[PDB]
Amino acid sequence: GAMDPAVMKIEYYSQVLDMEWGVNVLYPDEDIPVLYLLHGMSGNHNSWLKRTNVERLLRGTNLIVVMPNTSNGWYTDTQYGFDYYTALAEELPQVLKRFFPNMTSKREKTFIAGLSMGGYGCFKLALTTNRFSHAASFSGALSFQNGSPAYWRGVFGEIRDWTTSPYSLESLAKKSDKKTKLWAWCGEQDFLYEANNLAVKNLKKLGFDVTYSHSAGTHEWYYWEKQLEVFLTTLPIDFKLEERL
Amino acid sequence: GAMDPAVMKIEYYSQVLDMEWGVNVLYPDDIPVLYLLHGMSGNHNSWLKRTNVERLLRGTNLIVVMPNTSNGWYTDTQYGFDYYTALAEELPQVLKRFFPNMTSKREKTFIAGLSMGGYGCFKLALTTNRFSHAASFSGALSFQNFSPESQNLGSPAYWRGVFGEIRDWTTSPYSLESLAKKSDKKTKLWAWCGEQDFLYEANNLAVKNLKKLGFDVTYSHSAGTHEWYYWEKQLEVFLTTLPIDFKLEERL
Amino acid sequence: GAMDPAVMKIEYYSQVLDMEWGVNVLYPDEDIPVLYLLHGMSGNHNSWLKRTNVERLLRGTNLIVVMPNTSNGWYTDTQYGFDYYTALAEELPQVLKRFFPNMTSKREKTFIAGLSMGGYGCFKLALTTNRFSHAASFSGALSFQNFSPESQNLGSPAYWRGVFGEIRDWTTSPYSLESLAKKSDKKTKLWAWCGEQDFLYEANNLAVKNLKKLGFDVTYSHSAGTHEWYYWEKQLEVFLTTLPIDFKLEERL
Amino acid sequence: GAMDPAVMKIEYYSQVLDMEWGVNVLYPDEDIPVLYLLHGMSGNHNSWLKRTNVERLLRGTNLIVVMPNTSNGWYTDTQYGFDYYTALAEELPQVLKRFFPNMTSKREKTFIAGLSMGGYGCFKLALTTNRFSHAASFSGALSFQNFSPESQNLGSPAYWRGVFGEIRDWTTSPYSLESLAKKSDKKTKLWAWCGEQDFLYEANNLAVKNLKKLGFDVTYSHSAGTHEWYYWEKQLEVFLTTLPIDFKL
Ligand SMILES: [Ca+2]
Ligand SMILES: [Ca+2]
Repeated sequence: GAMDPAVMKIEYYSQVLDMEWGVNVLYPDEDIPVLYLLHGMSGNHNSWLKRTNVERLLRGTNLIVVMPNTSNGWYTDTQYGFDYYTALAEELPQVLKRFFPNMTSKREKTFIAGLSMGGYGCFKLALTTNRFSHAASFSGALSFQNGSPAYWRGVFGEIRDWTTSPYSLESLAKKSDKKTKLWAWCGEQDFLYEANNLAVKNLKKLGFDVTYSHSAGTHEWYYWEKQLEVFLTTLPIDFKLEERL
Repeated sequence: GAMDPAVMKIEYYSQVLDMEWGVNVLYPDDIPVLYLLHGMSGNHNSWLKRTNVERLLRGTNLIVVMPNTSNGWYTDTQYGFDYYTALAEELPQVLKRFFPNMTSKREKTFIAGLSMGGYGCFKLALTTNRFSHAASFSGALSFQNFSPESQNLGSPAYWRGVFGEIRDWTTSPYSLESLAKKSDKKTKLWAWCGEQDFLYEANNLAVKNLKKLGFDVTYSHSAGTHEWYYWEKQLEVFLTTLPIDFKLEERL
Repeated sequence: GAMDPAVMKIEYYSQVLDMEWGVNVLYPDEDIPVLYLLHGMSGNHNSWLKRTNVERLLRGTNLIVVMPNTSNGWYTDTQYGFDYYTALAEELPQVLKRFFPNMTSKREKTFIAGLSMGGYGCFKLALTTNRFSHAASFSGALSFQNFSPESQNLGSPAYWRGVFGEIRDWTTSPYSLESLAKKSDKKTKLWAWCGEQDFLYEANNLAVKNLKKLGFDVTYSHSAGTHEWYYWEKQLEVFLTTLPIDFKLEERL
Repeated sequence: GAMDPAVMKIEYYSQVLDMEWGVNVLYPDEDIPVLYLLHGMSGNHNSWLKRTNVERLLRGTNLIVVMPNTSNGWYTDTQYGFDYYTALAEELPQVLKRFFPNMTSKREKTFIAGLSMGGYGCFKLALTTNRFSHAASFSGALSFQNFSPESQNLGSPAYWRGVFGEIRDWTTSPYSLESLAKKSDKKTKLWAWCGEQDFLYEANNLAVKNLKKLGFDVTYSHSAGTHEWYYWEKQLEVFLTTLPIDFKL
């Protein structure tokens, strides 16, 4: 309907991945603000569309939403020759800006959010690029300090100590100018609650602006959507939630 | 994920419409079937675009079929598009060919719709006698006491395209009351409307008339307007009335 | 692969149609030329992608291709309240300009093409908008003066009345290309092909004759051929070689 | 139109890959024959739909066409934990059989074809499963004994290691079609075409020679052509004429 976002289901060639690849875009209704919205493990670019009311949530909101695909590659340039980090941090923004010149190129209007694996990817991209002003993690896999062996090796190689490896958010934080607002939620009955506690505590000590919340909840889409609703209210976009009598 | 429905987006040729046409189907991980009908301005993508129906169906043994009537009111129109025949007769035949494991039993065959889709839902239930349960969410269930111009909906030519010239709605062949003559009364009818919906009085009237005709109608109403948030909530309630062992997601 | 166009399946709201609606876009891999490519009766915005190799054809070509949907409404503001002409001639270009500012807004680089019902729609939009430099019809339904849908039992009386109302005489009705031509500045290069074994061949001969009499720039070609996708695909290939876009046909040894 | 195949674009969960995954199906519009149609490198389940007139080709043909996705994984259970072979050889057919009970479960009505990487994957599935009666390769990557991907700027050392591990000699490796052929009952008709100007021409010549030596029924053709979709579409047409489906043109 009127005020609902247009939806762009995009098939594009990734030179970085040497693959025909996919992204979804929600386009409002120029310097239009952008939110990158990252899926978790087992997911892809369709996840937020399949698993939440993000479309309804974006009604009347001047915000472009970009949903990338990392296909179980952890937003990482992998050991097996698939450069997912490069494809999504570098190539995708270039591809989209070419299609959509009215999308903002300003940090203060560029945001990121993800759930689980996407929570890790979100914080990683926020810390390494310095191109985002706000970054949100919902039940993120924020630390491995506390699949299959071949699978995990494919992502991270051999890991002795997670926190001191270049893959930890603590280590990636060294690349950050610390000017990104970080936002995190985790359910208190989530298996990743303690990983979130450790990562948040570390990032705060390292001097980062981290707004961490936690409440009753488990590792489920209902909660991640609810927390996206909360995160959107923190953005400079004048968001309004639907009436719910 | 595991237990989530498969989604198939189907491009098929409608011989009835003489059109390339489309439908969406959710297929679970003699399987019951729910036909889920869109409203005005909508199409076969509406329920997927506007609700968490996909997430709602996790772990539930139910095929969901989403047809498209493209603003044609689930009606064989005045302008040569036989949408009723295409969706009531052709689509079920097409899908049965693809999906032989879909039930052919009335007791396992259901339909639901919102607004124009609530009208279409009750029309199909009353005319076919092939459904056991039929639900309307803020349905356009009568035009006797509701005029679309009060809400700047369509135009005189558009309405004439669907229904022709209508002197009196209820006594016309298009009313649910008139269409009810084709019904064996053995379909459970289920309706909700928000008390702040422009269609509240239309629902009140149609429900009273169908009950007076001896239909089994379960009508509920509460705070609410003409919005997707409510239709999604009421689909959730309706699913609990079906013989499908549905359980809602955890919400702490 | 590399050099292949990106494909955009677009779900947008049409205020004109009061509908959730759709279009497909091929976007080359900056004032980029655009071709609007119109489907025929029984088709939709998916037709050219489903029924031809247009995607493979556009490899390495700097041209955006827009495939709209008129859903059997003849690119016409109908008698039953669906304003397909306004939706496609007016609203769609505005919607696309907003999404794609790098798409050209110049007549010199804006083109249109269509098969059958889409050939009619193509010439109609070319004549009435003055926004296109080149317009191509493939086996177009260019006249109903000497063609009747009753010859092949296409549609139904109610269907045709739904599109055009009651017509005494096609050529003198406001729906004819001959009537619609009055809105044209005559600056569009019109291009038409029709197969000699097509039910629409004489309709093409007549429309072409009439438009040339009115002083239009019309290039008309015909050869053995029938009312089939094989021919429409072949003629699209020919049309692309005529456009100011550096098109090169794939190798076929 | 009338007689054209229905198209279903399918999103399903792959337990084997722990992925939301995809396949396309053309369904003719009862024991219906099935063709698995495999994409090449850089492609996916959409490849044959995007790059050919396969839809038009199948008008009036009683054949289901299944297009899987191996996402640059070479139809192989990889060294990095993605079991593409198992997902496509075992899981996908079980998934589709559940949706479509009218699809054949007979070997004599089950066929497979692929281009490039898909030619390799096709012959691999045919040799290993013994569940197909006819298998076709179009410009297939049928051997790496005499072809190095580096010559065409394809992949990277890390990429190839991810698929095949370290390879001292291709033909004697368990990954070669020659080695995979040990699992075959030889009761699958193999069909191959390659362009005489294709960079994979010599790889085809070698694999065909070897499979013939091993006692396989291999129909191999070659003519003018390069590594392009135009040729693969034409050759799919020729392959269809060899199938027990009364294909028309
Ligand atoms: Ca959705
Ligand atoms: Ca295609």
